[PDB]
Amino acid sequence: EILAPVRQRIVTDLETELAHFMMNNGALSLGSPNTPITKWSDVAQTASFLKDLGVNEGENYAVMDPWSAQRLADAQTGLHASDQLVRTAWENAQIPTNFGGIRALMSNGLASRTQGAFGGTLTVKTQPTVTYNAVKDSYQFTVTLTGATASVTGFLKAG
Amino acid sequence: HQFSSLRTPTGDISGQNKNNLISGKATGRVGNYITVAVEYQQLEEAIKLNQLEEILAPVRQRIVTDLETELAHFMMNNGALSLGSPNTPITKWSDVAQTASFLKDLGVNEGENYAVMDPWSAQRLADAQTGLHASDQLVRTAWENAQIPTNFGGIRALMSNGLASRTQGAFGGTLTVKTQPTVTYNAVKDSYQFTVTLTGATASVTGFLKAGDQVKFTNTYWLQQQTKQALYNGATPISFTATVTADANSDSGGDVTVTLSGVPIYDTTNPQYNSVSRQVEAGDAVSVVGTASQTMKPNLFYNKFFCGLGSIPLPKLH
Amino acid sequence: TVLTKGEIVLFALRKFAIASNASLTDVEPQSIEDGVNDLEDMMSEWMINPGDIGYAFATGDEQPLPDDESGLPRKYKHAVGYQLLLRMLSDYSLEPTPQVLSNAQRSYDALMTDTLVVPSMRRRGDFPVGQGNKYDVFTSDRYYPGDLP
Amino acid sequence: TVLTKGEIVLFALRKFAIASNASLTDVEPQSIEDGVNDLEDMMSEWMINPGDIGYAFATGDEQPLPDDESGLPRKYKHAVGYQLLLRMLSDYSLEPTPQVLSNAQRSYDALMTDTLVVPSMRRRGDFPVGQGNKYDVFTSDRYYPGDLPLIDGDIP
Amino acid sequence: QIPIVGMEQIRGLEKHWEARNKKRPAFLPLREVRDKSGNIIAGATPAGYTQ
Amino acid sequence: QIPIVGMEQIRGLEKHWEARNKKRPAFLPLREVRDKSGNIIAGATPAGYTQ
Amino acid sequence: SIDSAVATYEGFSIRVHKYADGDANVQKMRFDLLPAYVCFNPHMGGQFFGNP
Amino acid sequence: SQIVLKKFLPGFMSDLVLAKTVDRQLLAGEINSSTGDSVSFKRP
Repeated sequence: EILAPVRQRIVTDLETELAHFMMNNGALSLGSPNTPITKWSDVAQTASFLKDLGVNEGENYAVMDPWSAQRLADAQTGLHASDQLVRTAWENAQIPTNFGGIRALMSNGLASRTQGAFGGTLTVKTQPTVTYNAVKDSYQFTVTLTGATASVTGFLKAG
Repeated sequence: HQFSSLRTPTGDISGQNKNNLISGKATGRVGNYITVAVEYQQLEEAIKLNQLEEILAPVRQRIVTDLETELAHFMMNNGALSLGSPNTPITKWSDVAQTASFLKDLGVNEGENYAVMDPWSAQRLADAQTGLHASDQLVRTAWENAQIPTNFGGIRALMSNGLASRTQGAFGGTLTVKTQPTVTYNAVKDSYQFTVTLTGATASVTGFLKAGDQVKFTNTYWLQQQTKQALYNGATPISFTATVTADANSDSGGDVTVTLSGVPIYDTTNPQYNSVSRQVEAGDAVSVVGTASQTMKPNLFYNKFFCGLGSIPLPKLH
Repeated sequence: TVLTKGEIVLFALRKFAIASNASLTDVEPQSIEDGVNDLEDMMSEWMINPGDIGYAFATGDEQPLPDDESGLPRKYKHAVGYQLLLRMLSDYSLEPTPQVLSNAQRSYDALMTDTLVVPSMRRRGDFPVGQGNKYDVFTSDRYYPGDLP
Repeated sequence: TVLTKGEIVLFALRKFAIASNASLTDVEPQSIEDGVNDLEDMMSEWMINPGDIGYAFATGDEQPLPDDESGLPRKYKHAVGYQLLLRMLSDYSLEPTPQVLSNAQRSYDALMTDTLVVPSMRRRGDFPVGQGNKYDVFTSDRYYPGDLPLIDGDIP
Repeated sequence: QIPIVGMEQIRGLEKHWEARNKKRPAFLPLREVRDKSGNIIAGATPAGYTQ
Repeated sequence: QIPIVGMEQIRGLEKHWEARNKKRPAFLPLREVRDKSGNIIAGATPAGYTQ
Repeated sequence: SIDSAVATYEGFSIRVHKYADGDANVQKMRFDLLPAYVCFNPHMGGQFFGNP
Repeated sequence: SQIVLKKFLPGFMSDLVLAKTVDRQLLAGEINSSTGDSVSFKRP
């Protein structure tokens, strides 16, 4: 009885930590965080950006919430000429593998983060050192900000 | 069972605690007999009662219909989940797909999912289906036979006219909780029901909350059972909801005590069994879904392992 | 008709005629509190050999009073009174009569019969349950479970 | 709630007619000192046959006092007092009545009931354990351990 | 066969006799039979057994 | 079979009886049965055995 | 000197152990896993949301 | 309330898409007893 729900706990914890690491170390950003994903362009913009940067050797992937997939399947149900696509979206509400040129995926277990209170017209105070000799081992650098709120703990959260 | 994990750089767990086997059980019970009995004199059987088998044919279907009706009553009484408001019927495609999306979002994995509606809702769904743009066969079927496919929005949809009906029961006022309930897992692991008292109701109304009424807790949110993250429907997090079990009455001062099915477990000593983002403190605002005295025939959606049915075989007499 | 702790002491005194309603000579109030203390300690020791019979103890830092509710049913009154009388006769330098002894024995036996409990022996737990019980439907069917907890 | 050493001696002198309200007698300090000393010696003796019942002995420097707390539970006082009375009645050259003897015996048996413990005869150690316990995997012992403690590996 | 005893003889000692077949006690405790005056009239053995 | 004894007869000597099958004692100690007046009414043998 | 076994679940190896420390008749088990992480280039990933 | 069945009632479970998509071939059996607690790759 113990064996069945313990491996699942281990795997779930591992993947939650993996997702946290991925969104803590990722750099690129797109769109306004408040607005959800509703239309076809919201997915294709990622593929367009990735192709624009120049990354080719590999494979690209986008992961989204189950509720977001309904909003794309519902949009797909309104198509005009593809019988198979309309039929599949109407019956099983399943989006195709290649959505906008990128591999779309569905995941219900996905980490969530808190923004953290901030305020003031921020600006950089001291010029940082971004020479390649300094950041050739990590691609990380430290910057100092000014013009912030007087004294607030948790000004900037992780992510 | 459910468990919790630990994080240490090297594996030293000497001074920490360990997961115990807190076991909960679900109990089912028997009901009342369903009896149909007739009688007649010997003279009538001798000179008047002919074609007796054809006369007595429909007793079995009467029995089965009564069983099905009371089963539907039980199913609608013991449910906990809720989507939408009774003031609006099903008209669009998303109104059915939302159930499948919600069931997937919670984390239901085993079994098959079902959705049952009344014939008028099926007619409206077929009418919406006839307006498609590409599928000629599907549109022709919906136009001629006024039917819908077996799968619909990722969930199996069925149309039945045997569903029962319920009534809301008058209510009013900004309902708020009065006393903090007990929702520790060790206390509720046996029945999955909890009792709360409200405040701010009407002066004195009989049947303030009737059976099957649903209560929504605004400022507390559902929680995905496995990874323990809150549920978001885009930009609006989903709120915890329950169902009234038995009829309740309101006395002077607007105080009413009700028993609900489905529980907001938030245990601070056993975090493994949490199912809700935060506890329900005193003064939390609630609301009741529906209208003051509306009556309607409820639609139902569930999983395979939600409710169970059994027919005990009875023995002979002497 | 609640039963007070002081009524049992009065009953014990009257039964052997140390003091009664028409005695013309009553005991000092110190003897009453001595009897109450003796009754309390007798119940404290009765918590061991006989079962608990619902006696009310002066929990806390206070002390018993003769007007405090005992909590016992009326059916135990004669038994408790006779036992206390047998306990405290020697205080007054006396000696019980055989009839009093027989009455006390009868009441004590009645109390024992009323409070009797008989345990039932369960099986060891390595006993094989018969093949005619369909022992592959639930656990603890291949062999008996034994005593629980 | 507190059972002092002076309560037991007074209880004995009250259950007998030496000094009580009923007998109209004022108590004498010599009797108190003698009773307290005899009780202390008796409770020292009781370490062997009856057992340890939570008595609080005085330290070597000071002397026992009647008002000092004793530590005995409330459910032992009749047994203790009756035993002390039986051990002390000879001081005044008096003969106990049969009823007092019966009460003392009953209280002593009630005390002995509470502290009873019945040992269990553990297996010898050379007794084999069958294959039904799967001694190759389930339990590392092919024979019963007897007196050996569980292995530490740092203590051999 | 079942042993037969008196109520005053086994009261307070039932748990030892209840588990005499599972545990391995070195002995079994039981009291003697006393009359109304406190004198011992019978031994600590059980009165008898059923047939 | 289990021997039957009284509480006051074996108190303080249980360790000798619990280990009568592992060690090899030359004898076993046990007390006599005494009434409330201190007179001996029965020998030092056990009262009886279970059937 | 501790009973051990390996359980596999979609390509992940889990080590399970059993020991009987404590004289309170308390059997104890533990499951372990040790992962490793690395970020190659931050400029090939990130977050994305919708826009109005 | 005493008789119990043997089939555990089904529970909840999440889904796995993150682990299957990340790169798990370059770093595989590379942190052994000889390398230490970290290994490093090269850059173009």
